[PDB]
Amino acid sequence: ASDNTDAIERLKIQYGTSLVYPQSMMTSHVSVSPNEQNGRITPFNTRGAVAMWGDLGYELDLTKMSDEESDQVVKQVTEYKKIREVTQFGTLYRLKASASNQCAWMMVDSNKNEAVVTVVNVMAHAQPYCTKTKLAGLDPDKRYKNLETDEVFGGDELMHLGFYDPIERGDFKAKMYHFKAIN
Amino acid sequence: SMQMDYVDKDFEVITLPGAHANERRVQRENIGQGIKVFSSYRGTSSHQMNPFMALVDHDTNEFMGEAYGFALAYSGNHKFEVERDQFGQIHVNTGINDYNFKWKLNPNEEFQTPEVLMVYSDQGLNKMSQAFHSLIHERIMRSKFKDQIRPVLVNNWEATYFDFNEDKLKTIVDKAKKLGLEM
Amino acid sequence: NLIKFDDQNKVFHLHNKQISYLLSIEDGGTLSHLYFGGAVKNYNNQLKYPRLDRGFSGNLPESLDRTFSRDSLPKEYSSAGEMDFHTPATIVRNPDGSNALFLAYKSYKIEDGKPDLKGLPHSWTKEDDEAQTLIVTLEDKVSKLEYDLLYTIYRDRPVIVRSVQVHNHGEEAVYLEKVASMQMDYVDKDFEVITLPGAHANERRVQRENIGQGIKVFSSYRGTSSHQMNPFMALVDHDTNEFMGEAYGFALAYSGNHKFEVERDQFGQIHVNTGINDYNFKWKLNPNEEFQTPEVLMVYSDQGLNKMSQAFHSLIHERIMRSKFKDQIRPVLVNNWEATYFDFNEDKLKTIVDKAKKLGLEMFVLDDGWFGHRDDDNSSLGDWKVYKKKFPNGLGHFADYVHEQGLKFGLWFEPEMISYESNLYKEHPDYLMHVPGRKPCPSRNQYVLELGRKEVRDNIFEQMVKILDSKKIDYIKWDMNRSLSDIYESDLPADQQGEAYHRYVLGYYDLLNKLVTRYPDILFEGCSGGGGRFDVGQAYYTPQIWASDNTDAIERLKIQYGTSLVYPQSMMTSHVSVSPNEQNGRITPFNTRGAVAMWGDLGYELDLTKMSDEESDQVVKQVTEYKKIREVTQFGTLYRLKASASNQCAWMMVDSNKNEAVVTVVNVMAHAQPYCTKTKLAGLDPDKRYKNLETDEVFGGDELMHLGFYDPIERGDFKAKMYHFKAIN
Amino acid sequence: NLIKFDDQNKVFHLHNKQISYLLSIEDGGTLSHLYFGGAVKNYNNQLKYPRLDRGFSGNLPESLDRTFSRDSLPKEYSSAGEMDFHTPATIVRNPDGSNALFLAYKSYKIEDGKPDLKGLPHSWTKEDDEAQTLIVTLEDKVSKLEYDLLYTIYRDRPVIVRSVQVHNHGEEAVYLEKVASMQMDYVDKDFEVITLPGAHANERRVQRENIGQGIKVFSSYRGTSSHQMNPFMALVDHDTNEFMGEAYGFALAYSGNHKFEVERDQFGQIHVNTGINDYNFKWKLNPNEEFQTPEVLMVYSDQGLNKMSQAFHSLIHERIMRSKFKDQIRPVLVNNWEATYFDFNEDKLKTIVDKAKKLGLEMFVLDDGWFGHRDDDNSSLGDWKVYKKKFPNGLGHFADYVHEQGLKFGLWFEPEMISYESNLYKEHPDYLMHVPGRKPCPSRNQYVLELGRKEVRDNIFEQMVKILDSKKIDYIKWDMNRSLSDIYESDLPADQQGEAYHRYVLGYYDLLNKLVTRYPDILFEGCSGGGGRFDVGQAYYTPQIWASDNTDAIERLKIQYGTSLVYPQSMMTSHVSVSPNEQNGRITPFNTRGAVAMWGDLGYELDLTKMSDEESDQVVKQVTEYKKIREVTQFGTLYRLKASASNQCAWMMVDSNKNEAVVTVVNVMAHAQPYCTKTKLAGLDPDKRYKNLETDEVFGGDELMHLGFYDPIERGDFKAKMYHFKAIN
Ligand SMILES: [Pt+2]
Ligand SMILES: [Pt+2]
Ligand SMILES: [Pt+2]
Ligand SMILES: [Pt+2]
Ligand SMILES: [Pt+2]
Ligand SMILES: [Pt+2]
Ligand SMILES: [Pt+2]
Ligand SMILES: [Pt+2]
Ligand SMILES: [Pt+2]
Ligand SMILES: [Pt+2]
Ligand SMILES: [Pt+2]
Ligand SMILES: [Pt+2]
Ligand SMILES: [Pt+2]
Ligand SMILES: [Pt+2]
Ligand SMILES: [Pt+2]
Ligand SMILES: [Pt+2]
Ligand SMILES: [Pt+2]
Ligand SMILES: [Pt+2]
Ligand SMILES: [Pt+2]
Ligand SMILES: [Pt+2]
Ligand SMILES: [Pt+2]
Ligand SMILES: [Pt+2]
Ligand SMILES: [Pt+2]
Repeated sequence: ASDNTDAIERLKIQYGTSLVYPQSMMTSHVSVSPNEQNGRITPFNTRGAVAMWGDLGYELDLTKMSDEESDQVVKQVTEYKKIREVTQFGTLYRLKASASNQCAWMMVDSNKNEAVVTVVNVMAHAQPYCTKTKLAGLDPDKRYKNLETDEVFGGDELMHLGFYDPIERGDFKAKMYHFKAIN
Repeated sequence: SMQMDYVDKDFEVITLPGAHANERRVQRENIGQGIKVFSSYRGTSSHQMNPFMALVDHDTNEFMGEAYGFALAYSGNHKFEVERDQFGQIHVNTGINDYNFKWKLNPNEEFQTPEVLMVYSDQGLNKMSQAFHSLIHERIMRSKFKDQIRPVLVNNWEATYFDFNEDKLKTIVDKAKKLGLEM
Repeated sequence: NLIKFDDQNKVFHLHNKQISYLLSIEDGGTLSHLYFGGAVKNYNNQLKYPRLDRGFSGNLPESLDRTFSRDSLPKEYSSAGEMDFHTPATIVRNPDGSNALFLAYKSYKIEDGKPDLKGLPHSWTKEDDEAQTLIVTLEDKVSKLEYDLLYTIYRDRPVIVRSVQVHNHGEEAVYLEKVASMQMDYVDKDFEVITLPGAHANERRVQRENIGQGIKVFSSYRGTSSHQMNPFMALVDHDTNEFMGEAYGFALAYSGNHKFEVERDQFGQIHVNTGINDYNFKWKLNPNEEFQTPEVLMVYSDQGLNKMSQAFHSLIHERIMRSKFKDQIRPVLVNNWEATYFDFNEDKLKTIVDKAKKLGLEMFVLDDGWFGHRDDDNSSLGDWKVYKKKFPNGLGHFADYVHEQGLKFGLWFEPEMISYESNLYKEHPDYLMHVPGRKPCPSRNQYVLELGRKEVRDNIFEQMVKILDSKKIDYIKWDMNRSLSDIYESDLPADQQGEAYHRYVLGYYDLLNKLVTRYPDILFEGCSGGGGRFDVGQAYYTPQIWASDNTDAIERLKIQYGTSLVYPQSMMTSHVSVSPNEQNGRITPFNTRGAVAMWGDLGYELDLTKMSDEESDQVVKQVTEYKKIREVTQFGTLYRLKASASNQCAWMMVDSNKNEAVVTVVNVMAHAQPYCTKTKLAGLDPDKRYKNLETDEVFGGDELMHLGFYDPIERGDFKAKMYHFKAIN
Repeated sequence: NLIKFDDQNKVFHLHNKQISYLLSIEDGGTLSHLYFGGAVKNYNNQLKYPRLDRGFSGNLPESLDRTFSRDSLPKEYSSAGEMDFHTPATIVRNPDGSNALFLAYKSYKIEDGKPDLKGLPHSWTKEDDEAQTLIVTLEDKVSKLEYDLLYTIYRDRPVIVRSVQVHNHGEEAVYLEKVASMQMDYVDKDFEVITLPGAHANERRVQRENIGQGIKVFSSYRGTSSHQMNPFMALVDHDTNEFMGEAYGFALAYSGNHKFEVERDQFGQIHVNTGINDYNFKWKLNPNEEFQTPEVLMVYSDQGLNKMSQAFHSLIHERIMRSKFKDQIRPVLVNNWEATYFDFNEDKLKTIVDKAKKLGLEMFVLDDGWFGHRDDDNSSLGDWKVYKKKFPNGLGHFADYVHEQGLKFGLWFEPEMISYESNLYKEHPDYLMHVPGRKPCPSRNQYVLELGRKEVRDNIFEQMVKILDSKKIDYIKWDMNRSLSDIYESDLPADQQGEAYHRYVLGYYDLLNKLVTRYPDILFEGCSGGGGRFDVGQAYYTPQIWASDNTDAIERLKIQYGTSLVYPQSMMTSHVSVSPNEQNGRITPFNTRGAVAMWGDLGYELDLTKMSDEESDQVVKQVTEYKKIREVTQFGTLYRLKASASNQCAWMMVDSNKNEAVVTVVNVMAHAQPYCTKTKLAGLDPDKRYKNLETDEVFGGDELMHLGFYDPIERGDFKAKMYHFKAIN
């Protein structure tokens, strides 16, 4: 998609790219920090999450990685392998554009049984406004389990009430959600 | 490849300008009397202006409102022209850029233009993008891999640049295997 | 099953197939607002407000938990003295001189239907099964006050209705310096705000603003809902228009002083209050007494302003207006005001009546100047006896004549007012509202009556009964031509003078309710130098209102456009008037004055007498074609199509079965090199086929809505065209 | 001779070389606003308000002329009860219970200089000849109240200062329910309005809005001027910016509840009130008493916001600030708060003192935690005696140590506050502001003192004097860490509880004035959880104020930018803090934190003893360089060049001779593919030649202002660059 592999600048690039092109058609790699192209310092988790929008790769010297990072990779990859059928090939919905201070998107499988959501916060403030993220592409009448929390919400809930984004300190943070329809 | 003329439409136009390491930011403008030109002379479709354009209502967003999408199926010089004329009418051409273009058509020969994909959405940009995504993925892409999960790969470029040889790479291969990478 | 309480999570849920309203009981019994919008089947705590220690946002009494604060929480209500620094919903003055009130959740009840509001207009139910009302009770354990918060939801409307009732259960009196009808707090919403400001002869333009940090106030201190700012407000998404997007409408059912407050705070939250203006408001609530606020109508739309408006139209018309005339077609009338002013007599009237009958007009309204010695606006208000010089044989004689010609008869009154030069002021000087010892300010050289007092109200009521009891008046135009400036009620203790504004309105409601109740077969039309009192509370009594003294076709476009944002079109009257316009001097085609006056209930305000046979015929042609469409134009679903600012204003009405549509398209300025424009319709059935009754061509509803049709190119300014579509078989 | 009265047309004209302010006496002795802006030599009645009969705009008592109306006239002031429906400058409550007031011109005086305001901060003069005050008196003949409106114009400033004094010349008491310091009415002006909203750790972002019909309110109920809305407002043309276009600035010299009201009315006119907030304000004015309002500083700029800000900066610094330190270079100090919080004792501090000396710092300020038994923020407020366990040899021992190391010594107090866990509360529980019978609301787990009571103030004053009389304390940081929530003054009668808010501010000002006058050699730095009380009033007492608890380099950019809108940079303090930043987690270059902190009065707030050699020498460098430029940075004419939304924030200072300029440019976000940017300068002499002291290259003032220079392209977020130019010969 771009020689620019900064997590943050990639947000707008991948966002615009998604305007026309399916996400399976763009590739995104977790690169080093500070970023080689612009010098930005970003969380490893953020680089991962942004790079899971496209086809995930790694472009950095795996042998010069810290144990902390080696296992970060092992985690990212292992989790990506669980969700990539939905992230790579699901109906894509853009939720928030980076100018809002958040960029958020999500993928839903063809049956509306599975959805993967990502929310990225750009700038932090000493005194943050509360934000909600609302979803799209779900079935109003199905019931979805947050696989992390085990709590369950109707598709109508997730589309109308949405949920509070967790308030975190620090620039460039990401959070990811995986919902699955139950019986 | 096509021309389209609207009467009594107050559109804004969305394109995807950018640069190297800075591709495809969404841009959205008013359409004034005169000709707005989005194009490339670079012999490629280019970093600086993607061969795509959308016409939307002033109130259209990601979830609501009408949008016309135009995508040129061509990887060389393109020219998108958007003209509001003396009578308020909006006139749109798209095709191979005419800059240093002059094709000798001899008797009994033919000339085929690239085609342009036109998409109409009645409910926002997401829906529009989604029809491009579907058409591209299902009726344009011919790769046998198009419906296959893409491998989680490691590319050595930002890792070692030219500074590498075989043994250096093998060690990266070994770290890759341990991390769960596929390519 | 419209309203549920979850005693486990302490969440109240009002919902039907359209809307959901969610509120909860937070820490320290604080009533929190969770959500209002599209319906959801369930709630699972996801909107629980985030806990964060926010600098200078203080905490519950005795609490050690700094992460929870009534200054940051989104709430259903608020008061002074609770550690909250938004503009509070309610402010109470205690005997010790403090303004402290701390309301905590006490209990709730869920009832069928909705309770009546004493002394006040309100929406209602026909069948109890059609609505439920949640009443949450908050209390202050110390002063022992109890606030009842009412929430009504109808089964089939996207409407929540709110009001407040305050109860003093203590040993001593307390003063209410402010009690809002509702508060609503939003989180993470970026809204624009729509209001309808104006002036006399210039009512209710649509204004749309961004909301910045601070407090935006829209209000009236005039003692009336007013020409300057209608008691309406909507919060909308930046992208919302007539046809798409979120919109929240708020309509206060009150005719006095209102205050809408929209506040974005330090945390980007949006705080909204609405109720009686607290300007010079101070209600003495004695032990064991109660205070009921006017109610507010809340509409949620998920598809643009037209839909919002229509829900308001339907509610007002079906569940508020009580007039037996509300479902009945309104007479094409002629009013002698602009036509002759005070210049008239029983025999010149008869000539107007005669011309009216010939033009097919259905009613004749007699305007100002028939009573007292009313030869101009400098005397006689308060003397509601026939002016014999002008009706030698008495008014009943003249009314009989009108009825002979086959026309209904209408009469103008201004019962709230009094002139220095009147028999009333000579007999009862103290009936005139002033501050004892201060010369009151005149307005149109008249003054206001102390309607707060029963004896004043009784006097007017009996004068009017003397006129009306023989049932020769079929119609009353109740006018009101000045604001209140000298605020006092002479029979009240000094410490109750803060009750004068609200008492005036209550007294106005009492008197008006009496007359309307006593003469149910009289068509009441409200008036206040135009639409100076055009509100939902007025609808309850009078089914139609004179929209504006401005009768210019072109300026009525935005006045009527704006009015239709809240009020059904059958509630606004519009009259074909003379050109050049009396108010602004504009020159307009007679057909255009017609077309614009057919949006409201058609009438005429021009000297039928001095009229050529040549244009008399245009009037016959207008009246005739109006009788053809008026069932649809008056009561069909209304869709605004284009606003004046576009250089075109367009609107249409569609009947309930979507078989008939009437469309009007008015062009404002002509251009030497004009752009082609198209008009597309709305509210049709995609699968029906409609015949244009003028050309006989037939089009599908899908065609009429997607494709539209070209507006004909015409030379000249201020031009109109009408369309009539009927579904075929 | 700056003030003239033309007794022919009844017009007052205040003028100098820069500005004219015209007001007139209109029909019914109505004080009318004509004009404020660029100076004009004469006036010839060309702004007499047009007469027109406007519907529902009533007229003067006893008047027959309907074309004149206090409801449409642009005025210098207004009250409830005069047939005006704008929001009134003043509302009075009379014994009869009414809110009637009808002010009419009575008399005027002209004095040299300007009067001191009793109990209040205010602008003043050194020489009488530098100002004239016009005082116009208006009277209600019935209530016998007299309103004095003061207007002061300085000979050499684009400023008018207004305030009000109310006199009760009657027999009975009256209540002032609202009294604004000024009202200003514009005709045919399309303004936008700029204010400085914010929150704790997020003060004073610039905000700029359209003005719609209705009332926009910027205010505070917190008992302080507040974090959330600074008491300042500016009206500008749509096209006005930092360098061009007209701007009206309004700054209220008051540190309590303020209310700024901005109303566009039904006739397009813009109506502005400013003064003490009227929320729970009700002042009992007995016979023969007077009431003085704070004054408001009005500035007119014909050429952009910088020029406007510059006139505020000059006036505040030269004719408001009284500190003997106001013209003295401020010390480069280290404050231990973010360094150690409460976790410290004497020896820990001494080591910080030692590191300070080595780094070139000039002052050590001991922050919260040194007193009572203050181990955290849950106790001890009110106990202003040293905490033995931490300073076993007393506080003077430690102060002696700081002085022996060559540093000045500073000390933190929070004189207004009390904890439940204190000896003060155990000995005088009634000193705690609350409404008797109600548990008061905690904030940061503390409560407010009843500062309206002399005996309360005396107690704190005597406590602090014990400590300060040693003269070992060279500097005081006066903090104040919560808003007022429970409004009561236990010594006032019930009917006087509406005086609590304002009395508190009077008490505050009185206590502060006492201390500041008694210790003229102590540098006082104001603070209120950061910039929670950052106003022109405060400036009169404390020559510098801690701008914000937010010490992130990046967020401080917008905070300091907005602050600079009104306040001189020497009046705000900025400290280099740790990274990641304690308040928001942002990671910033050390150099960037320095550069941003050199905009205000430079300090350090981080554990100097835990610094890396790399950083120790960074500090040594910063301090050494700051000491070279601080005369220009602290006291030069300030010019803002770029606002952070551009992705750069840039500013600069120029000395009074235009011989020396210090410029700073900060880039927020980095991009892989950067656009080239130029920075152009301001405030230089076009004809002088300036040397870049870093590069030794020389450029004309014209060059630097017109060509500017390229900003260097750097990778990485949050970078700063600094320039120092000096005129050569
Ligand atoms: Pt993830
Ligand atoms: Pt930000
Ligand atoms: Pt949805
Ligand atoms: Pt939905
Ligand atoms: Pt839904
Ligand atoms: Pt839609
Ligand atoms: Pt739409
Ligand atoms: Pt929905
Ligand atoms: Pt929408
Ligand atoms: Pt035009
Ligand atoms: Pt339709
Ligand atoms: Pt349709
Ligand atoms: Pt359709
Ligand atoms: Pt017609
Ligand atoms: Pt000038
Ligand atoms: Pt200029
Ligand atoms: Pt200008
Ligand atoms: Pt520097
Ligand atoms: Pt950027
Ligand atoms: Pt940023
Ligand atoms: Pt310059
Ligand atoms: Pt210059
Ligand atoms: Pt120049």
